[PDB]
Order: sequence, then structure tokens, then C-alpha cells
Amino acid sequence: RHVPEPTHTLEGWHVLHDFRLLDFARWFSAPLEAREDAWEELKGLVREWRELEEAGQGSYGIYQVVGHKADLLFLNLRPGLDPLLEAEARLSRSAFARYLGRSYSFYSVVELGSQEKPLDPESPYVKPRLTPRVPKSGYVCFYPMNKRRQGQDNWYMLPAKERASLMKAHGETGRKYQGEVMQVISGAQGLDDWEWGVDLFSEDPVQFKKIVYEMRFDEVSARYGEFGPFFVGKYLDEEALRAFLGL
Amino acid sequence: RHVPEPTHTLEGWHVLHDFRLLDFARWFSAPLEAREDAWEELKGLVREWRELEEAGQGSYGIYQVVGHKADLLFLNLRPGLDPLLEAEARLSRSAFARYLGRSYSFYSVVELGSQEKPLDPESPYVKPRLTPRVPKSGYVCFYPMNKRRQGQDNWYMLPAKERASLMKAHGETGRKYQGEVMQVISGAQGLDDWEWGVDLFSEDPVQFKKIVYEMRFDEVSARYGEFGPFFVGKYLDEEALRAFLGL
Amino acid sequence: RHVPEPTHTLEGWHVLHDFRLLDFARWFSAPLEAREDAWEELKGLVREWRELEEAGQGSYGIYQVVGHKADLLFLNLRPGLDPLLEAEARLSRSAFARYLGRSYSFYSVVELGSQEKPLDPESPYVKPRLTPRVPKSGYVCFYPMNKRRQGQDNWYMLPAKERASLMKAHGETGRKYQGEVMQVISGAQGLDDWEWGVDLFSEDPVQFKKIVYEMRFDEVSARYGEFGPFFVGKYLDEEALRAFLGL
Amino acid sequence: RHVPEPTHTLEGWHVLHDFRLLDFARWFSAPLEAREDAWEELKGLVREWRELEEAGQGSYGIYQVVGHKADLLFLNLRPGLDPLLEAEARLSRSAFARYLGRSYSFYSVVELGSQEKPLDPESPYVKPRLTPRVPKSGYVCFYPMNKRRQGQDNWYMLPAKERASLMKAHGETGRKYQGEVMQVISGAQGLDDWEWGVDLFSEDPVQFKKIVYEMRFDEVSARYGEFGPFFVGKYLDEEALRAFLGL
Amino acid sequence: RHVPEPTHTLEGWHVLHDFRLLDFARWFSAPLEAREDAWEELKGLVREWRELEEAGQGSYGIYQVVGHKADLLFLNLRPGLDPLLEAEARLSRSAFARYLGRSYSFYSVVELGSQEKPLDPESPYVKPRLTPRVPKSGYVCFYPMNKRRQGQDNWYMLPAKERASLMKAHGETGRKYQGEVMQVISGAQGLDDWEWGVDLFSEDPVQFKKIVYEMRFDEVSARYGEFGPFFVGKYLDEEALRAFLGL
Repeated sequence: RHVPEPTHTLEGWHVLHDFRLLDFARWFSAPLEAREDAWEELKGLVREWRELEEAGQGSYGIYQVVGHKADLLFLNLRPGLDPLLEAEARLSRSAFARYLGRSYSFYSVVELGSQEKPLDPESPYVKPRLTPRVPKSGYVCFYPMNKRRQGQDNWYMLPAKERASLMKAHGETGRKYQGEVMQVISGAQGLDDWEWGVDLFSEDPVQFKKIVYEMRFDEVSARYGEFGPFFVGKYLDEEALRAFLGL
Repeated sequence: RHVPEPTHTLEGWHVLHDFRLLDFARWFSAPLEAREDAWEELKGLVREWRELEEAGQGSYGIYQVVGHKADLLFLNLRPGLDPLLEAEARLSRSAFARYLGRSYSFYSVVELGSQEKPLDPESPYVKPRLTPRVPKSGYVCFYPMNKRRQGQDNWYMLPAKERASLMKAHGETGRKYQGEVMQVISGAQGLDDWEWGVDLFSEDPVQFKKIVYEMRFDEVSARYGEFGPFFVGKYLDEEALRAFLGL
Repeated sequence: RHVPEPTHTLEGWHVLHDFRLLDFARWFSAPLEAREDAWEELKGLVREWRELEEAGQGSYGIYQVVGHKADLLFLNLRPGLDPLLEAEARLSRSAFARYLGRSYSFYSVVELGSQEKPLDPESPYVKPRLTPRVPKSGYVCFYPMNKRRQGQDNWYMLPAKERASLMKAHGETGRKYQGEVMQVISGAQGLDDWEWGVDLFSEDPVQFKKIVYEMRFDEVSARYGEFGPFFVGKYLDEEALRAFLGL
Repeated sequence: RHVPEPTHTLEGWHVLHDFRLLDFARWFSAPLEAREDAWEELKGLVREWRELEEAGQGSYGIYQVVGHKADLLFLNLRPGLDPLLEAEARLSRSAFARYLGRSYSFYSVVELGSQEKPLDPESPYVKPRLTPRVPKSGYVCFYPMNKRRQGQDNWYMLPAKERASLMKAHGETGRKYQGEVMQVISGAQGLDDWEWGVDLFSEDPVQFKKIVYEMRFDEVSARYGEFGPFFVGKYLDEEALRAFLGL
Repeated sequence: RHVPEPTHTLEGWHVLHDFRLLDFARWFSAPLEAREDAWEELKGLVREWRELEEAGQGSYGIYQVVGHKADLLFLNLRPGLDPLLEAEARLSRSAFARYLGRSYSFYSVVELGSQEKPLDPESPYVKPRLTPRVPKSGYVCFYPMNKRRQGQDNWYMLPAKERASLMKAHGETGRKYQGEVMQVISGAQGLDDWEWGVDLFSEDPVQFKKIVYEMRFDEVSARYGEFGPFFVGKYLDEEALRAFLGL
């Protein structure tokens, strides 16, 4: 009979992608003092996220997202779900949130995978990847995905050896962009609607187009990739966010 | 000629998953007296569920759900549909519900299945599972699912003997998780949009990730698993719910 | 080349499933007089439907539906579409509908099919099924469905003899449910989004789960069944609806 | 090397299906004078459509649609897109439209196809079909559709002679309904979300059910039919629409 | 041992399709002062886009879109994402946007592909296509699309040579449309929900119907074409937009 050879994984920081749409009409028409009050509270919340990051308790990033799918991405990473629930609840109860609508979200956990043998969690070549720091500049590309389980294209029924080969080739394609595109892979198996969440960071959004298109020709993607929506956002420092909000 | 060998089942308590979204802006901006009044009335309702649970007439749990899919999960189990319709209507007419929006739900019945030899309804390891009590700590993972009926992967066309061997391997894979994960399977065949509802309980949400991912490599899941949305929530006792609502 | 052998059918009463969601917050917070006035008008409209049923000129049923998909199902059967258009338009124009939101619906016609030999519309064993009367108690299970037309599982390409064999087996499976489950099959080909509408009536909703699950193992269902959403509701007489509305 | 044999087509009048939902609560709660003023303006707009129809510059039809998908269908056929955009904009600007919400629509062009031999636009057996007149009575059945391109069932990869034989059989099945059902086929390739728009007109809606179901057994429909939603409406003359609006 | 041969691409201007729905009721019933102030502000915004285009630093187009999918399309092309984020942000905060609802959007980058060798960005047959100018008249047809990856129809698994042959045939079919239809292909791999965005410009919308239908018979489209929604709009100059808004 079929002998399962489950992929080995290591979990790192938990991740929450919080996408929201801005009610432009309501925000820009609100009394200036009300907007300033909301602005002070918002900055205070973000300073707290920054504080946690400096204490090595997570990472975060806020982005201006292009298109109708979302306007602002509040990305947070923490040591567990509770701190994420906290960050999410606090944002949701903020005065600024009164002018926002949740459009999409994703709960996942930083995942390091290995198809054949378990990874050494204490290896200096593995451990740092468990707690990725979000770049404070550039752009981000986020998209969820599953590994196909259809007809003759069933990733989960393949022998571990074949999966290892397919993943190695995929990793090699990705490394052509070493130093150009940073990648954070998170798993949402049993946690959200898709099996993985993927974050790509770069100083030029065109790099996202180059790497994603090229990777689609790797057999692992061509035959086994099932992709969800793609969100592209530009990193916003405090001043950039202030300008975005018209303050 | 095809001869059907339908899976044997034993039905237990009826189950209702009631997912709702909180209108943060309206709730946190509402007069303090209005919030307190809604809170007092909510406690009275939850007290009824508590007393019913103490009497062995059902069970319940309230959770803080991560993400945009839902904010609060009101889980209730009863000996029939009527008590569920009652609990559901009572919550909906409460003052607190004026600040809630229904985002998702699932109606199902606790189900114990056997592919070949019928289960002993009197077995001490069978009977108690018909009336599972919701644990009072940790987290919950809920997701609905169907058994695939596509091309060569048609679960319902398989001989009972093959389905039995497929389920045995599944049960084996999940045995290593028994110590950390509790599982409640409910059937919604002619009751809701998916064939089964699955509730996983654990003190660590990462356990949900490990078990769901590892199980996907079992042939039963890899070839016949069709999965719906995944919701993760943190169990909230009275004080936790109060704190979440800012009271 | 291909010689079609279309299924023979007899059409009876037209059917309209009108599913609505109740705005609990607005209804239960509305002034008593407005509620009583809306209730008086609603009773009168339903009374008209009841009088038509008593005259043997149609049938109706109002149900409390579990879950977020709908709260109230207004089921009506008439000799044609015109009185159904009236039924829904009048409910929508009622004051009570100011507190309702249309969530789903289905327009179909009671259909009695035969794969090979045409049915006799004047036969004592056939004619009565053309104008079924909705049970004035118990519960209802409604779900729409199609007959699969994919790859090797193409119902419409099958010879009539094979379809007759598949349907006969389906009939044998449901025979043991004769005394506990009433079934009404209606066709919506060219009338709505699905090919058929299925109504199951029983004094116990668990019977819906039992029959639907068991039948899924019949080849006709396993290979050719394509199912839509499932709605379960409890029949409400006048006093039960009054109580549901808090009056 | 695949040699394409594209279907020959002749284009006639452009077509717009404008489906809207009526805000019953708001309309029937509005002051009687406001309703009358809106009605008078609406009649005037429709009178304009009737005038151009009498001049032979188009055709129109307004229907009361069953179910939640739509309440009113404003069907218009014109020599081009511009006059359709005008009729669409004029209706949207009307006071009556303040009580309407767009639920669905379809932009297409009357199409007469031929798989092998090109059609003569001046032929008396072809020309009149380019500018069909909407029956001023009865009912309508509208549904968009595509020709399947999946696996072994790829309509667009077939040789023209096969497509011709497949369409011939379809026509033979439909000749039976010639005196009871009138059909208008419009193409929306490159114009809307589906490849074709299909309008069926008849004095009895059951005829729609009969023809659509029987045709599904033809190989062209069974293997290559990909159907969208089905809308059924009752033709409304001026007096009937007035009655529907409670005036 | 599959060896990937990824398609080479040259990237030109970044493109943003911003589709919005007009709240007709709110706009046309709003005070004249409000409408005029909004119009004057919108004109100023568009003038900035116009001047930008005159300086060869981009291109734009505003269209009246037929149907319920959108009413106005604000199309913009710029040297990067930043200018696009600025354009949609500026439009979103305008007084006019208070009367608009975002219904759809697409972020992509003009793409010139070549299946086997790098293209020369300086060739007189290549360079101009990198910065396409939106025609100031006629109509537009927009639709997103993917290249199929299903079973035996997997574009990404094909040898580069075969993909070249398929595309060459596609180009030969489009030859006859040379002087009637202008096409701009943009890639959104890693940028949006579909792999490509396609814009067709013509003085007659029927040309869109002719070319899209004919091309569907080419093997590349028949077997590998996966199409999204289709939008058709009429180009509006300042005067036409003014008239559309009743000013």
C-alpha cells in the first residue's frame, strides 16, 4: 500500500496579514481634530509594534496597496497567536479603524520545510530564518497558495524523493534573485484557507513579476502550483503614512 | 453492476457553529450604559447554556477568532435541532447582537463512523464520543470537508474494504497527536453545504498545523480530501470575553 | 451519430422557494405598534395562501431556517408562475419585509420523470404526485442539484437503459425511508441556476442526514450527483411564527 | 499542425440585458406623489423606446423577474453600443432608478452563425433574423453560455464538419418547438463574461423547461454546454408595470 | 528530467485599470454647488494626467463602461508603480469619488514576450511598444487572462519551441485586424490575480467580437486560454464626460 513520507517542517514566528480598505470619503471629510486624534493613536500603536521588534519579539510592516483589493496592509509577526490577536484587536478598536473595512486577511506561521530529513533547529544556517525581520523600505508581494492534488498532478501522493528534487530545482530558480528579492514562506495548513502564505520583498516591484513568471516554468509550479490573489504594496514609514492620510 | 456498501454511522448531539463579526466602531463608541446592559444580558444567556451543560443537556464554547472571516465563534451542542434554533434565535435577538454580523455558520450532527463492522453503541470508547463536551481552555480549529467524487478519485464508489484500509491509516497517523489534539467529527450530509464538520481542540494552535499537514500525506486525504475554510479561535472564559469587549 | 433518448417528464405545480434573513436588531427594537401592524398584514397574506391550499388550489409552508444562509423560508406551490410572482412581490411589499433581506430563492416545477416508458398523467399512482401538499408539521430539507456532465461521468450522454438502471437502484435505496421521509422533486432546467430542486420532509431532521448520506453511495449519486447548498428548516404554524417574532 | 476553421458569423442589432432589483421597502414607503412623479417619468422614457421600435430602429421589453436574482429586466436592442449606453444611462438617471439596484447585466450582439458555409446577409431567410422584435406578451428566459474547452470536450479544437453535424442535430431537436418558442442568439465574445447570450420567448414558461431539458441530451449540449444563470420573467405592458409598482 | 525554458520579457510602462461604479442617485440629486466643485476638481486632476502624457511621461484614458460591472474606467500608464499609486489615491480622495464605488481594478506592466531569445529593447519594432499611447477616441475592451495548466493542456510545461509555434499562429490570425484593432498586452504575474491584462482599442466594438471569437479557434487559445471578465467602454473626452455627468 501507499507509504506516506510527510514533509518535515520547523515553525517560527506566527504571521498575520491584515488587509483593509480606507473609506476615503469619510476620512478626508472628517473634522481635522478627529483625524489628528486618530493619527496620534495610530502612531502610538505602531510605535508599540516597533518596540516589540526592538525587543526581538516580532516584526511588522505597513504598506499602501495598489488596486481595489485593499488599500493598507498591516503585517505583523509574533512568537504566537495571542500576541497577534492582541495587535489585531487593538488596531480594530482604534479610532482610525472606524474609517477602515477589512477586505482580506491571512493567518500563518513561518515555515522551513525539508522533504526527506528533519532540519536542525539550532543550526546557524536554519535558526535565523525562523524569525524574519520585515524590510523597512521597498515593496511587498503577498499571495497564498496550495500544492495541487488533482488527477495525475497530486503533490501529496508523490514520493519524498521526487518532492525533494522538484523543490531543489525551485529553490535554485529563486536563488537567481539572491540579494534582489527576499522570500518568507509561511504555512497555514489547518490555520487558514490556503496551505501557504508567501511574502516577497524587493526594492522594485518588477522583480516580483520577473521571479513569479520565471518560477512558473519550474515543474513544481507548472504542475503543482495553485495560486490565490496577489497583493502588491509599497512600504510606508511614518511620514509616508502621514502623507497618504493627508495629514 | 455496482453494489453499494454504505458507511455505518451513529449520531450523537446536534452541533451549531455560529460565527459572527464584531462591529468594533459601533460597539466601542456606544454609550457605556448601553454596553454594560448588553453585557449583562449576554451573561444571562451564556449562563443558561452553562446550566444546560452542567445538567448534561449539551455543551458550548465561545471563541475569539483570528482574521477577517469571523471575530467570535459561538459553538453549541444539543440533543436536537430545536434547542439549537432556540440558542441561535436568543443570541440574535440580544442587544449585543445589534453590534454583530453573521459571517458563517454550520449545522451538523456528531457522527461516529465505521466502514465495515458496525460500532458498538454501548462501548465505553464509543458512547462518550456521541456527547462530546467542549474543552474550557486552549484553542479550536474548525473546518468543513467533503469526500471527493472526481474521476479516478471517487470515494463513494470504492469498496467498503478499501475505504476501511484508507481510514485505518488515517487513524494511525493521528494517533501520535492524541495527547495534544482532541477531535470531534460531525456529519452535515443533508444538513448543510459540506458533508462533515471537523473540530480540533488543543492548547497550541501549531498542533493544528502539524496534524492537518501530516494527514494530507495519507492517501485518504491526498486523494479524497476536499477542504473548506479553516477558522482558528482562542477559548474565552467570562473574564476573557469581558476584556475583549473592553469591559 | 449520437441518438438522444431524452428523459420523459410530467409537470405539476410550479414551486417557489423564497428564503429571507431577518434583521433581528431592527425588528426587535422597532416600536410595538409597528411590529403588531406588520404582523397583522403578514398573517393576512399567509391566510390567503392557506385558504388557497384548503381549496386544493396550491400549497404553502413557512419555516424557521438554521444558520446564516436564511432565517425564514416561504414555500409556495401554484398551478403556474404568475401566482408565485405575486407571492414574492406581495411579501416584499409587506411592512414585515422592511425587516427582511432576500438571501436565496429557487423557481422550479414539480417533475415526475421516467427514463424509458412514458408515465400516465391520469394514473392513480402518478397524478397525485403532480400536486403535493406541504406537511403542516415537522421539518424540511431543501437542496438544488445537477446531473454531472464531466469526462467519463456524463449523465446526459448515457443510454436511457443505463439511466433507468441507475434510477431504479436509487429508488430501492430510498424505499426504507418511505414512512419517514416525503420527497418532492421539481425541475428547473431553463428556469433557474440548477437542473432540479429537491424538498425532503420529515418529523426528524436526522432522517435527512441518513437518507442523503446513504444515497451518496448509489452509483447514480456517487458518479453523477452535483449538489448545491442545503437548507434545513422547522415548520412554523401561525402561533410558532408569532412567538418567533416575539409577539 | 492545427488548421483553424472559425465559425462564420453575421452581426445584427446590439443587445443589452439590464437586470435590477427593486428596493420594495423604500419604494412603497415613499410619498405617493414622489412615486407618481417617478412613474410618469419612467413611462416617458419607455414611450421613447416604443417610438424607436415603431420606427424600426430597435426593440425593447420590460419583465417582472422571478426570484432573488432580479426583479425587473429592461431588455433593449439597438443598431449599436452608443444608443444602448444612452438608454442605460437615461434609466439610471431616472427618479425611479433611485429605488433600483443593478444585480446583473449582459452586453451582446445578435449573431447568426454557420460552421461551414458563410451566410448571405441579404437572404430573406437570414436578413430578418438580424433585427429581431421582442414579443409584446408572454415570458422570457435568459441565460448566457460558453462552448466547453476542457480535456476531450473542446469545442474550439473540433473540425468545422463535426461542429456542423453537432449543430444540425441541435436544430432538429428544436424544430419541434418552432410554433411555441422564439429564440434570439447573441454573441458576447470580447464583449462580456460569456461567449453567448440566449433569449427564449414563449407564452408558457413550462416550454422553456421542456426545450432546455430535451436539448441537454443532444451531444452538442451534453458534452459542450457550459451554462450560466437562468432568468425567467413575465412580459409587462404599461398597465402591468404600473400595477407591479402599486400604482 | 524536465528542463525549463522560461519566456524572456521586456517590461515597459506600468498600467492601472481603475474601474468604478457611479452612484447615479446620489450624484444627480446632489446640490449643484457640490457637483460643480467636484467636476472642477476632477478636471484639474485629469489635466495633470493629460500634461503628463503630452510630456511623453505616460498615458491615460477615461471610458464609459457598459453594464453592471463598472460605469467608468480610469486607465493610466506610468514609468512605475509609485505614480500609479498616486493617481488612484488622488482620484480616491477627490470630491467626485465620494459618488463612486470601486468595482474592479488591475495592476500590470506592459510586456513584450519572446519564447526563445532576449528581445532587443532598441529595435524600431520593439521600443515604441514599451510605451503605448492610449487612443483619444473609439472604444476599449479589457480582459485579464492566464495560460492553462491543467492535465494535458499545460502551457508552462511545453517546450519553448512549441510555445513559439503556437504564438506565431496566434499572431498570423490577428494580422487581418492590423489597421482596425490596437492591442496592448501587460503582464501581472506576481502583481495581480491574473497572469496578463489585455487591452484592445478600436473605433468599432464589433471588431472586439470578431477578433476574440476568431482567435478562440487558434490552438493556443482553444487549449491554453483561460479568460477573466470582459469590459467594454467608450472613450470620453472632457466634453463627453461633462455631458455624462449631467453638467
